[PDB]
Amino acid sequence: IFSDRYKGQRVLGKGSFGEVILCKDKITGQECAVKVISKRQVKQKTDKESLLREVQLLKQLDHPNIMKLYEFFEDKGYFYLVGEVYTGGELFDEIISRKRFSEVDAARIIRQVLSGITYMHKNKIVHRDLKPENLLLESKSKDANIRIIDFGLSTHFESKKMKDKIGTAYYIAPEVLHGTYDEKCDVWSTGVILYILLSGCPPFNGANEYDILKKVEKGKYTFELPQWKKVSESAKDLIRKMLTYVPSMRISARDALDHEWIQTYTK
Repeated sequence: IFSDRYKGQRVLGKGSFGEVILCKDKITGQECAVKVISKRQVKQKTDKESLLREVQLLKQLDHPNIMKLYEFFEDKGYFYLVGEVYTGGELFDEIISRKRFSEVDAARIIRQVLSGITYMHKNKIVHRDLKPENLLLESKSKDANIRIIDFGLSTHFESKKMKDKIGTAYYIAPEVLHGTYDEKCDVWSTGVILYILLSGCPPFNGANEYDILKKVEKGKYTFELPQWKKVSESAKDLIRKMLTYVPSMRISARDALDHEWIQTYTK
């Protein structure tokens, strides 16, 4: 059980499928993060054994750009996912706070996000709901790494979130809206993130969730806004390759990570 391994402290905040709380290991004293997925408000999309089968694989997975999952617990009331706690906060909050944000800076971010997606794709894990909220900074350090949270949770878990409805609509893939989605959906979301890091504006706009989803669904976007004239043609080529409507025709995370822009604008 959870009580035999970790002791609960303060509430760090609310996540996707439950509340996050700071917990300490009862033997090593290491501070961890626990996601309390309430069985009453969250439904199980998969069979009890297939959830544990994936969790077992997730525990073995280690990469510098993905949140490390330590252990999983389950009772008659909740579900407990214990992992590495990150102190740097939301990546976008750090970007906004900066004095200057160049193409080199955005490539450093997207190169890190793609490496992370490439690893989970090689290990048959999908995100589906990838957005800025799911991009955390490891620590408050100067050269701190980006960590992707909530990977694989969408596959096994599914409630109402009106205050977070418009937030998810900007980054969602058209196939996900159709119903038939695969791993390609994460490349589209990274495309939206890349588009916003370069221009500051979402490629699919609207005053409400429906208006945003309709634009997402039609799949048409432009490089018409004045901020796109400063942006290199190589970056635009990558966004074009990433926001390809047909998922079959859409380029993979491995090939997206292997682009002229990613290579030249990093190391």
